[PDB]
Amino acid sequence: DLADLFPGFGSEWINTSSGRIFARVGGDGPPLLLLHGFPQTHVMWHRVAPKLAERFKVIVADLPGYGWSDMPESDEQHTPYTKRAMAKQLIEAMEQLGHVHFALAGHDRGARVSYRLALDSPGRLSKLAVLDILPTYEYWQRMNRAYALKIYHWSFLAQPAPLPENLLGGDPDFYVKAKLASWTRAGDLSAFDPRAVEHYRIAFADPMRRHVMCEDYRAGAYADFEHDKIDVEAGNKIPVPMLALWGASGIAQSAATPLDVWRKWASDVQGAPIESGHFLPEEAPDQTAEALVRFFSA
Amino acid sequence: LADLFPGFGSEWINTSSGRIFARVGGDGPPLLLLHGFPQTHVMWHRVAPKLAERFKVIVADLPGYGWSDMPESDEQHTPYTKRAMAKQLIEAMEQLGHVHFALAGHDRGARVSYRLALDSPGRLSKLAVLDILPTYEYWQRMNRAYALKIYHWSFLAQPAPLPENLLGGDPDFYVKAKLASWTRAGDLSAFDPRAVEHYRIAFADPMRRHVMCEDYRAGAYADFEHDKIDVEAGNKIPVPMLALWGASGIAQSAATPLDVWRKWASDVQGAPIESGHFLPEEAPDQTAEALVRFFS
Repeated sequence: DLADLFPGFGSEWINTSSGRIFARVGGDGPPLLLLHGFPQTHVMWHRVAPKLAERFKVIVADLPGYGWSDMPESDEQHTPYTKRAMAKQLIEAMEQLGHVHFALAGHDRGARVSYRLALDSPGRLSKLAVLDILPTYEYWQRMNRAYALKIYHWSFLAQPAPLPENLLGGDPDFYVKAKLASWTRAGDLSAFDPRAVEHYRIAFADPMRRHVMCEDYRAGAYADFEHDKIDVEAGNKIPVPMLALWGASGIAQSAATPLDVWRKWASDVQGAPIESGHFLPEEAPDQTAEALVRFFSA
Repeated sequence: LADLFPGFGSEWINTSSGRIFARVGGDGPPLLLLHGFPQTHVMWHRVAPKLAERFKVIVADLPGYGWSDMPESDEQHTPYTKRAMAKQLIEAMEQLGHVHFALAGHDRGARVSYRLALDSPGRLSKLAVLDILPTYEYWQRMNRAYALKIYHWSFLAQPAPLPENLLGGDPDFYVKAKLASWTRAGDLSAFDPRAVEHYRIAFADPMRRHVMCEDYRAGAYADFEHDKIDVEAGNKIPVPMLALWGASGIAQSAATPLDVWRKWASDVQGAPIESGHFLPEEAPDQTAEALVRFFS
């Protein structure tokens, strides 16, 4: 009873070696892959992907393990939910469609996959936009009292299983709603289309989906940080022209000035704040869409 | 619920903020023992009888914990700040005629204890803190490693009712998880099952969990600000003090505890105990030994 929020978009179940990636696919022109983050699914793009689809073949995919994508079984190192792995799996998915070179915009966890993709396999990306993130390394390196309080869930969801899972399972609805709400500008759910919230809530209702989210966060604390650490200590920069968009009241701007940070990671980065909380494409769809269209159309 | 303090009486000590529950036994100089999170006074059940051979031992539930009353909190978590708990415990000791006493605290109770020593050092003959560094030091050393290790310092201090609602998701699991994961063994085998039942029952009460959260909210806000002012004015604890910490405890995950405490205390003695976080229960003999030696 989940709404179809991408009227006119097709649906694809893309097989990869790590499981099927679900995607809505619409538009035509150059391929643009949109990746959501937590605690969301591909439908968070539903307000901007139509605009995007006027100019691009828009592929709106659920991350590995999220939404209707399959859930690779994780391991002690949370390997399939490391951004490196997810990027490789999304690269595979895109190859299934014939897209070996594509534009990529990610938000939140999807943005982490995206900049990791761009570090690991920059030849896959024409351009990269990341929405309301700094690299995982930067969040962890900026993890002082103020920021540990702000993004407590980085520590909490990365606790060994089954601790987050057990607590999240008592009232999953509360938690997904709380995160959605608290990272918006308003502090409530009013930015979101209720039909979109239903998608998030239903995804969150599945204990396996929750586990995957924790795995994602577990990777975010461990391997993802390690991978980032290697690159930043090696001076490895993303060579792909990139856009860093962040919400003026989003999470990234709370750790540090986002463009300063990103210029350390990317040799060709432009940046813009958007008056918005974390959920740029739902809180600020027009502004987001326009920034992405302008960037990817250059 | 077992009586783990045979021969101790049980007193309800009135204060202006509510009743403090305490087991009291022994005779001789008063020694107040304060537990921490997520426990209650019975955490002292293995060490208290040895202390009671030489001291009047008051084994108190912190304000809001165990069987002590829960003062209503406020937007600043005032009653659950260590300053406010210290004040309430001083008042409770005064009700017993104890205006000058020895104090040992573990975890949250040790935070009350050193804040007590900073605020009202005339109240204390000697002080022992078990497996803590000052709250300021945990937050100042906040980084990736410590954020993951003491994630609950950020989690429990999130605004209500988020931790409350989460904790309510599986309270029996959480408290056993807290207890197990901070031990050397990594399971509950160091605890007396009857003590665990005490811990489980207190944590089963949502209002009790709320207070624990209020304590941690205090830990993140007011307690840190109070500590900062002492750091920034150079105030040191002038009370002879013993810092004990588990070789695999929380305190040493942040820094070398004795060198930390030397910054906070003029007269600090220190020793690592072969244990995780729950010194009196994992390492009852070594812990009691050190406390007796120190306080006598």
